[PDB]
Amino acid sequence: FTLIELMIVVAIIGILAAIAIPQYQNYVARSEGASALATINPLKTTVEESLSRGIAGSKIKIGTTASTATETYVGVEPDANKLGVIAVAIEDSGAGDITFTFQTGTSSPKNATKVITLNRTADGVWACKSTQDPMFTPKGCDN
Amino acid sequence: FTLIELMIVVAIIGILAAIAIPQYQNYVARSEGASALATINPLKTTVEESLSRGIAGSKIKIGTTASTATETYVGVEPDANKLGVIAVAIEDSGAGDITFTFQTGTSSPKNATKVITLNRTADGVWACKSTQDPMFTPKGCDN
Amino acid sequence: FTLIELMIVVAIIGILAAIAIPQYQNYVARSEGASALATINPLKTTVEESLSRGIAGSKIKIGTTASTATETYVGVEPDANKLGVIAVAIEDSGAGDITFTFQTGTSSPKNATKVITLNRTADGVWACKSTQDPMFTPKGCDN
Amino acid sequence: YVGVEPDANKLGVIAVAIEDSGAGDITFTFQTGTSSPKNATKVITLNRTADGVWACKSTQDPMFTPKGCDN
Repeated sequence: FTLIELMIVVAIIGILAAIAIPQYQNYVARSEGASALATINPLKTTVEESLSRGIAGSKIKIGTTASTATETYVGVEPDANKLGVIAVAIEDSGAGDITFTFQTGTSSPKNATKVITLNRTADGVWACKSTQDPMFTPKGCDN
Repeated sequence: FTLIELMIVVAIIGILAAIAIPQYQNYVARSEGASALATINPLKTTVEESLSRGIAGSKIKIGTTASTATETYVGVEPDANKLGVIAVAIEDSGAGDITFTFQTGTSSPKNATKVITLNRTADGVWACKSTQDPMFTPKGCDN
Repeated sequence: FTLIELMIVVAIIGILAAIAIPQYQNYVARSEGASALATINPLKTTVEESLSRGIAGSKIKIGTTASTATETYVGVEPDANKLGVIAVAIEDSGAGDITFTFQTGTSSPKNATKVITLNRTADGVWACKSTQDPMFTPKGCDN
Repeated sequence: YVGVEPDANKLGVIAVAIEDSGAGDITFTFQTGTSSPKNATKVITLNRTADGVWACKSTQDPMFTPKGCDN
């Protein structure tokens, strides 16, 4: 062994120890929101079916407790998605809101304690809102 | 040659022979599970299609033996993924379970002999479970 | 200067001239295959899109000659990767094969003149094969 | 099979024995017929825990132990 090889190796080590690293948080922050809505959107179909068939609101709940000719139970647990929690509460007058609240022990720091919501007016119009940042909100709701 | 250069080279060799090395097993242990579910999830689409079209269960199998107007064969071999083996067995009553068992001759030591499963209730609800550690289980199932 | 220092230096030189060197060929032989498949896998998406949209096979080629409403040209040159050459030839009946042939003037000696292939059956099943050694074949194909 | 003989280095002998559970230890034992008197019959070792942590130890004197292990 000589000093030339060792010095060249030391120099190449320092050269390699210079690669830059860009940001990688917005990607996950957007992927979380792209999944939350994709998971909590289909419930509108069951809500509309239950409201148009004949049964009134309130009885519409979540979980996995079978179904009957009076109450409706969509086949998803309130904590099926480990990213957050889902909550539904349809009033007797048809108006209601299905909300998804991000959990702090699973979701990302930016999307922590944030809430998305889909509301149904009394006449029968579906709107949606969220509390996340503008760049992280999906391309289907406001803020 | 002198003793100064040789001693400096020997000292620099010992200095370089001190770089620490962190852990690198959890990465592969999690990547294996992230691929297992991603590979064995899409079969639910074919299962639901076969159960809703008209054909009964049981006949639903795996492999590559073409298809007809009675039996269904999803286009994947039982050992397509070298990490483990897939097994499906839908009962005549619709209830069934698609399982993925990790092999010992390919999978990692931690994820060896572990089994993931996706079950379909009689009424028509999809659940999933696994036997891996909590930190290695994907963010879509329990333990 | 004395003889003690010179003899000690000569002895330390011989001592240092005894470091062993392990093998380092399998690493590159496996890295080449890990890159070949990673580069030539995504073409299946474009193949399936072109076969399901409406246009027939044959017209599907490679290079960079723009696109139109009849022919498809995936944005990669036949020699984009300097490790080998890519070749696609989809038949009119949908069946085809995308192959990657390693070049002798760039690839390693072990992975020289070897060929990987991804075939599409007539019914619509994707299989893959290779001609490399068992230990160098990726964990997604046979031999 | 790593491409090195168990006695490639004439200063000592190498020994590896990885258990089925992943835990193992790679050791280097200095020989008396080649190594120096001070570094005679001494053993260096690199151990791998079950979870996956690499540690190293030696039995040489403090001043002779390299700057990457304990004693």
